[PDB]
Amino acid sequence: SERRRLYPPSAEYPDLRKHNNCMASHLTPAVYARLCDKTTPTGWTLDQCIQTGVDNPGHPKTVGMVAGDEETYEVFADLFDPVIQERHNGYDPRTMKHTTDLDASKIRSGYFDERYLSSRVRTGRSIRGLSLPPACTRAERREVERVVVDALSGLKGDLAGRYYRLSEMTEAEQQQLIDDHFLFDKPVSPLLTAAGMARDWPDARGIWHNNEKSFLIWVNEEDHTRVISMEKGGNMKRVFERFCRGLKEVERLIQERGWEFMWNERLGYILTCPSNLGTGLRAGVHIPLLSKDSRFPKILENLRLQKRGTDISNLDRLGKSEVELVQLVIDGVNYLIDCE
Amino acid sequence: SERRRLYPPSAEYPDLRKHNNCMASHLTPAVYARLCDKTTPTGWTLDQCIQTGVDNPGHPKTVGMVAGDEETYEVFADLFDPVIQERHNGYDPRTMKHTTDLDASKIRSGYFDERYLSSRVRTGRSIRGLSLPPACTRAERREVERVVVDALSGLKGDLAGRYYRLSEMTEAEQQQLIDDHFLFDKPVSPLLTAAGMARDWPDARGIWHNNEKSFLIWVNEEDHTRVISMEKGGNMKRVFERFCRGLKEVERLIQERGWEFMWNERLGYILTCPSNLGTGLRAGVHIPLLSKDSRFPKILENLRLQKRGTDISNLDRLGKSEVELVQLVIDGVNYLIDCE
Amino acid sequence: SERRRLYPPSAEYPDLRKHNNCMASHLTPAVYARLCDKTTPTGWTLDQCIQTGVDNPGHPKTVGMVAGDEETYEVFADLFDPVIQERHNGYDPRTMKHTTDLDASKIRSGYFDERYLSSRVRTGRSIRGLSLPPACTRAERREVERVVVDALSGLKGDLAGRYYRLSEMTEAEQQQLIDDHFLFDKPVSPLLTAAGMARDWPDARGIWHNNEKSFLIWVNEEDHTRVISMEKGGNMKRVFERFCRGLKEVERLIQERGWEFMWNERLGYILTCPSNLGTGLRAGVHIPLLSKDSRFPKILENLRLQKRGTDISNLDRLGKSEVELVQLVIDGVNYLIDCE
Amino acid sequence: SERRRLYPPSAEYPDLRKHNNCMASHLTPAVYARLCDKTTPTGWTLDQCIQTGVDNPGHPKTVGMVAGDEETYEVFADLFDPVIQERHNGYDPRTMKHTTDLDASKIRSGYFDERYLSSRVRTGRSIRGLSLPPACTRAERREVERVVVDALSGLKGDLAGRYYRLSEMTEAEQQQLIDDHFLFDKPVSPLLTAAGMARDWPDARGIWHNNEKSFLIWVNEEDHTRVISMEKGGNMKRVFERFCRGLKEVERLIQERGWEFMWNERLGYILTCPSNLGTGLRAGVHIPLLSKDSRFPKILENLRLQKRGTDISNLDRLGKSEVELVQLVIDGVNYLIDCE
Amino acid sequence: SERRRLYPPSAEYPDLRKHNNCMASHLTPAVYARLCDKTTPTGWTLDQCIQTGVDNPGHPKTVGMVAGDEETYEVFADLFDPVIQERHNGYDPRTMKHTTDLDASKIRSGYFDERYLSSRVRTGRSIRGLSLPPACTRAERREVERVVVDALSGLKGDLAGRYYRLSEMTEAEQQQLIDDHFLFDKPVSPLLTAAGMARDWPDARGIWHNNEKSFLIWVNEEDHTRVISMEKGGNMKRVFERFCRGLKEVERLIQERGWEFMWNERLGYILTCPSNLGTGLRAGVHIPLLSKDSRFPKILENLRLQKRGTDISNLDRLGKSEVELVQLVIDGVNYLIDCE
Amino acid sequence: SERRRLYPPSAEYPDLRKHNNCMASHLTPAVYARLCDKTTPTGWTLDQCIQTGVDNPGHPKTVGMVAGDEETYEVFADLFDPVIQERHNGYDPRTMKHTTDLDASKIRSGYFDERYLSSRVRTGRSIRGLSLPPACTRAERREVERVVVDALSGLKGDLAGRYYRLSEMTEAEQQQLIDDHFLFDKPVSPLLTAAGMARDWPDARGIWHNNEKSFLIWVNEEDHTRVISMEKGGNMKRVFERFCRGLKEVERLIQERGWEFMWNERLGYILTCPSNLGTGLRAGVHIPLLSKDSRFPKILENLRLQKRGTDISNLDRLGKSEVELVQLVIDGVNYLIDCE
Repeated sequence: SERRRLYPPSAEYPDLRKHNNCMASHLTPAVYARLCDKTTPTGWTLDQCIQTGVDNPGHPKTVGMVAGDEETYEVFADLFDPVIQERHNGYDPRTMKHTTDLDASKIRSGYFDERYLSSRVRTGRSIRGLSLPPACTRAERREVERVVVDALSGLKGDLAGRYYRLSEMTEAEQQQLIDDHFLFDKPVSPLLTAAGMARDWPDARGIWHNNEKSFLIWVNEEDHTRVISMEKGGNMKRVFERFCRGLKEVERLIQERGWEFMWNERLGYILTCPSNLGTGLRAGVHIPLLSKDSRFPKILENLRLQKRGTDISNLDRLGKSEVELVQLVIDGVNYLIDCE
Repeated sequence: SERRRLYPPSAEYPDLRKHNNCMASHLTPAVYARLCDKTTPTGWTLDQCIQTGVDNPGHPKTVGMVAGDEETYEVFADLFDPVIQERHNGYDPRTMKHTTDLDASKIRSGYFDERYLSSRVRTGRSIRGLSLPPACTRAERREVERVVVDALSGLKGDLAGRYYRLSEMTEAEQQQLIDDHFLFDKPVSPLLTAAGMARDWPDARGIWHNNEKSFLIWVNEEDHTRVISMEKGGNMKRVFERFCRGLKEVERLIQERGWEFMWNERLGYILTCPSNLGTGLRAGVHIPLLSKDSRFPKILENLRLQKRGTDISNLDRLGKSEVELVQLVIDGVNYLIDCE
Repeated sequence: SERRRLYPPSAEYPDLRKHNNCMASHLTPAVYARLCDKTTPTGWTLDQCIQTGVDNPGHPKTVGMVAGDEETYEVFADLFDPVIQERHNGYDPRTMKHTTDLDASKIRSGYFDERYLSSRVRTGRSIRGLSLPPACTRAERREVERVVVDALSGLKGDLAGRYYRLSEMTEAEQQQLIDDHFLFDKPVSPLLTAAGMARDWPDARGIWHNNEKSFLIWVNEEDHTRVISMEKGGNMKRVFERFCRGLKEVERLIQERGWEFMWNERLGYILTCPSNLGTGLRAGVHIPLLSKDSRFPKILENLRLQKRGTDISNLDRLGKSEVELVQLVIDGVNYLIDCE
Repeated sequence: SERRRLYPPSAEYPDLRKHNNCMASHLTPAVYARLCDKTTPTGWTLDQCIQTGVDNPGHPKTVGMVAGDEETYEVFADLFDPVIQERHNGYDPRTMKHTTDLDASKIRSGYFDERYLSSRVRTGRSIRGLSLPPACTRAERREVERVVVDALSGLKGDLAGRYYRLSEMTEAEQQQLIDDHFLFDKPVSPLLTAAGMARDWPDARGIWHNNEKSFLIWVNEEDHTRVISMEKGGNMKRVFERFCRGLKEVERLIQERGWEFMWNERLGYILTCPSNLGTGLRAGVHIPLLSKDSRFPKILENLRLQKRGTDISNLDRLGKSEVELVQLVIDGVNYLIDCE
Repeated sequence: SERRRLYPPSAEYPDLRKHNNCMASHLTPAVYARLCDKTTPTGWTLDQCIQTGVDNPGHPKTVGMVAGDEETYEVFADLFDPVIQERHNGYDPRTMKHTTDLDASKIRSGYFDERYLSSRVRTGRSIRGLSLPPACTRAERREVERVVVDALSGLKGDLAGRYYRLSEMTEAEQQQLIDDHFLFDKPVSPLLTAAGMARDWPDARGIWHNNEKSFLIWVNEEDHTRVISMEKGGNMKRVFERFCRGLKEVERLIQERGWEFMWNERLGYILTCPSNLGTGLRAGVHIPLLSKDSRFPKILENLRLQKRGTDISNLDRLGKSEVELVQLVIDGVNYLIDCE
Repeated sequence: SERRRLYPPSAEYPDLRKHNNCMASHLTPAVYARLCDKTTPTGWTLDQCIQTGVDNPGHPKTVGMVAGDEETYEVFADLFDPVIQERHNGYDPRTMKHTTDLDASKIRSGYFDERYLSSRVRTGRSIRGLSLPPACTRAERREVERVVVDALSGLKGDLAGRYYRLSEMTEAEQQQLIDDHFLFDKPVSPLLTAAGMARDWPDARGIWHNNEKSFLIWVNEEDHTRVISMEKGGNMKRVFERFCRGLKEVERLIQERGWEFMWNERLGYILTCPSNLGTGLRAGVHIPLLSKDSRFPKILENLRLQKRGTDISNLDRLGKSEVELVQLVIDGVNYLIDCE
């Protein structure tokens, strides 16, 4: 009968009395009740979005939310928008627009001292029309892999390379490349296992790298693609130039076959983790007189510069362009080399 | 979304831990879970059937079920069939068939001593295609009243009479006729108010009686119709003859306009209360040396005779015909007049 | 447009070229293509059933299947039936029926030497109408917890006890009871984490135990309930008697409120893991001259007896009744005490 | 809302207390209530079937029923079958099958005296896939006309002729041909105007006749087609031979383009009036010593011979073949010529 | 199940890496993905529109697109509009409107030297409500033929003529009239065959011409109709006058029976090929001192004049009216006769 | 409105008055009207099946039908079954079953004289779950190509080879391989072009051949696959052995990834052309004193042996096994070598 009553939405409300994250502080009963009936065309729902945060309370701050497809950020905008704004310290997606500028011809200077190890640029791209890793089926994941492999087969010159499937390579070489940061390990992190991003591992997961081992692409690990440009030394200019030309070539080759990267003006490039929205760029370096000092966290914070276990990196991804991302990093490290 | 979960049927199961009736002993969790999704074409559901029993626990035994239409007894047969069988001491509706025989020409003898007050025969009929009083709307109730009034307008001879609407007549004459048993009162019994049989009172409720005040019909009180033949004395033969000829005339006149009484072979005439199924007949008389004796309940029970506050009546309605009903009553009272 | 083509079912077929389990040997392309479109009324699908096996290849043998509700075993019978038959060494669900006999009055003898530690009997039950832990929502899990708690509140006498919620008890006492086998830990096993049985932990998960710490019930850990009867020594007679009376009382109390355990004649009591179907019983003891000998595995296998890290238990759950289960264990251990 | 109540079917029951038809005596409240909801795929309903009989009560006996398409006789079989059986004096459509035999090579003798005017054989056919005249739209009627005209354009030899549209020809020639029985008039009979068979007159109504004025076909007047073979004299042999060869040629030419006549084994050729079912044949002549005598109706009735205003025709159409129809007429008239 | 994933629209994107046409340069992945799901009410889709271009790459430039009905140009406007604008050198359908002026009374002068062979004016029309030749069924094509034939039967005077069906006439006369340009041939170009415009040939394809072979109509070859006015000499005045009066008469006669030509203000007369939109007019003549000269292509291009194998015709059909078309041709040829 | 009338099925009936094929003689108006509403799940209809025969009348006998998917032969069985029976001289699919026996270990003898050129064995296979070439989309065709290429990549030993895409190879080598029968040309045959089997050429069409040029596979030309085993000489045994082992290896490798060949017991291997059903095998040789004689066409007819332009082949495909096919050919040619 149609007279049977459904469970009220408040009966499904998560118990967040001991959680501390943006999801916990921005998921109110009104928002949960409003967004619980809604779903994306591919079937992604609010509970699947928030299951990561609910399962992992964390510590007093990760996002704990993922998107199943491109439409999610539009369907569940009332939930992601405050998180996107608070995580990126000011960027309101509804008000301001994001400008994408991958043209590296406008960079000024930038070269780290060789005494100071490896320079790395990383982004991530998703293929429009295919579900994101949290929601993708086996067929969609295989389609992503096929599209990426066929596109990368057309790379020529210094960008020529080979695709290495995880299922067909040994674990010893896998661990060796992981140590050399030329492979991604089986992600046992509960933050993504609860997200459903480790299903069917290692089917349709592989790596594509050029012969010089300087242009790295990770397929279906955390996003559809993870473009990495790496080099040893402090020649940030060459790394960024190769990164930009490789991204342009890859995009041209994917649109040759009719595929596009997910991208909108408001949010930029669409990725699974809302903290990776915008450009998804992470220009990093490996590099100790300014390690014991207690003012070093203060100056890195004031420089908009990120630091973690050895890995100097950035903070923002939305609002400011990729060239400005490296521009902040090179000048931020420039003020650090002088202090020695 | 379609992934929202409904309340499980066991969550709606009534609390019958302090109830004592056929509903309490025959409504098991399996039956309730099986029958809760089902509904009649007019929208009648199991909860509406059992609300009367749930609201009124009773005392250690009424039925506590009502039917909203004709299809109910077919849709919810798994619930009513054990109740119909236990209430009528053996009649299994699924196995045996009910035979209707209103032909009064096959009666033998029957006449009560004039010293021993008033003889009464009562049945009830429902018009096919219209919802029963528990589920009928205002339009359906008015349609029932119109059909009955137009049919009864064609009665001629000793059966000629007039229709008296309750809403257009005074309460004093109403109470007078109630005392003379020539009217039904505003039913304040909770066993039917909880059934929804007092809605919109007294709209579309009226009474039709002949000039001699011997043929009485009650409209929309407890069933669609309640045909009553009454006389003063012990001339049961004349009362039953008038009853049968009046029922035949009424049926012929209703089928002249295209309406039929609800009736099936398995259950007989369909009425709201399952205890009234079959023929719905109650041949009653008003009648004390056999009042103080404690064996009088025993002999009335052994005679298949029911006695209540001043009234001699019957027990069974299904399985045995209307002629047999009066046959049992006249012979049952015959063994009672001799004892004096 | 409806002229767009879906992905063929063979495009979603899992890559099982390295797996070694019942899933790998019984999931053929024909079966996968036939069962791909089907789904249970609650939305459970074949991919959700087989995700556990696909994600965890195992070693050369677990089942790798889970059920989302009661209808799964009927909807996906073509997949589970060969697995149920091969796992339980011969029991064909389609042909043979399962008989449930929890009456402990028919047990003959049974008493282990006190020199030989603890006796334990365990089963598991699921509440009909509510989804299984792999597919249950937060509301359904809370409903299960509420039903179990309200039922167990009515236990009286020796069976009287208290409910202890995991979310409201400290981790120190949790670990202490885990060591004493009076609690279940956060299940970090990848076999069930990939099944979705650790979602929203520890919401709606708790433990109910009597004052004497002999009747244990685990709520929403692996099944809806996990009834445990435990005692120190070798008096399996008392343990099984308490187990049977407690199960009878719990079933009566849940049926008072309108809830039933999932149960059908063909499969018995319905549980999430197909290896636990039938009775779900595991009568075990904790107990070394027969440890270094290499014939000890042979005699335990020939005795239909399962031995693991300290624990002596059984193998089968389907086809043979609970009384026969303990009878096998007591006689099996009896032949082991003599060898010393 | 879906809780609004429909009018009960008995509220739509026609008032037949003054009618005397086969419909009046065979339309009971049970049948009307059962058949009220049903409808043919083209939308024909029971009320449209019985409107002809209801509007024209008649005199104490026409059928008063029509069919809107081929499916009607199957959808409303419970209504038409008793009428078909009673009208055709015993032929039960449900049990008996109709055999069609248009082969005229098996006729024996047959020739009327030239002193005794005109010989006529008439049938009617309906094109499968197109609605009958009571229910046909303008497009369907035009399609019928186009199919018939294109088929008849292929007739060669003595069967060659021309199609004469009613709308494009004068009323004077129309009346002249009507008097000569070479045209059908504007049908003003209320027994078909109430049936909806005069809509859009004279659009798509025409007549096709051969040059010799011996093979006549009427299009869209009462049925889709009305094949008439006519000649002056008593040479019924030649008339029937021409009739049969013309029908065979017309059928072959319509199936050349992919059209078929409506025909089933149980009922034969499907026509609008149930009294015309089976063969639809009417072999008639125009022909006074046996006019004043009162025994003449008796001997025509005993001969299965029908006499009306000047005309000598048959009675039955179902159960007995076309050859037997003319055989009955020629022998019936033969016994009449001798009496002179 | 509805959880199965469809093929992403980019998986169906055509391989245009070798094609060179308006389809190749105007079909982007975004447009294809946006228009993939849309369809016309008759079922026409984008793939059916672009199949002609995809199957025939061409040479470095035809359109390669066809419309299945009138709604196509509205449903797939995002695809056809850039093509309509680029093909017709500037006419933007979205902004500018098309004015239809067939009135030939406004022509000034116009007469070619008899020494310089035949004058021809051609258009094409489609009947509203019937699918275009690429998408029309057999029934729709036959309906088009019937409507055109019935309309043309009413032409009187000089315009009186006869309809000649291709299927019922010999191939020798067909080839003779093709050589005399008084008939069309079976579509053998791969452009028409791949578009689906040769199905069921030659069913429902025919030709209508007046007795003088001066007013030609081609039915169901490339469009629903193709009106041709032809004469020998250079008296384009008479040819255009006859063309105008014939088109007016044909439109009036089709509108008498209730049919209309497809026509909207934005695009004009609707035809299958987008290059024929607007007026669909082609005023051509058959006509060598200006043949060997290399400046002749330059002057014909500068004169908006189109020259092909012997034939002198126009370029544009949208934006400028029919009278302007013939005015351009007569003045264009006038500047060519003087050069001799 | 829903009262609008559809075109009757007979209005869409093809004009077959000048056709001579199994389609013309077996498509009756009743069959066409019955099968016109039906459609396969992928949208294939009867008109698409019969368009090939309708467009190409042929000469007095090809089949003229194709199937769009596997379900077609079941959905339109009433049309294909008589044609399958008449084409294969007696095999009634509804009555008898087809047995598949590719085991070549049971062949006895078989070796043609080296003086007598090249021996060839050919079959064709379709991948279950993907539409046939007449109805396949671009995505389905690309999926077929991907599955076949990935399967054939696993071939090892003498069966190792390379895949050659048509779009990426030159026309000169294409024509050279066509002459050597190591490639299929652009099929310009109107029989298949009208079937829709040349759409998007040459997208997803390629050839796979081993290094020795003895094992040939044609992808997406006429069927999904066309397995060919070829060698020079009369060593039919080696050719058939290689053919059988290659087919077994290919089937095993496709079911490794989860794909199956279309195959049912009644019809055997499912292919587009009904004349290729069953085994689809054609054991051919290239081979003249028995060419001038007029008895030469007769003996091969008595040998169930087909002869065409230089080629010796077979007739039957259904009813008799692949081993029996070559057995008939080798013995049939054996009786031909002796005559010399």
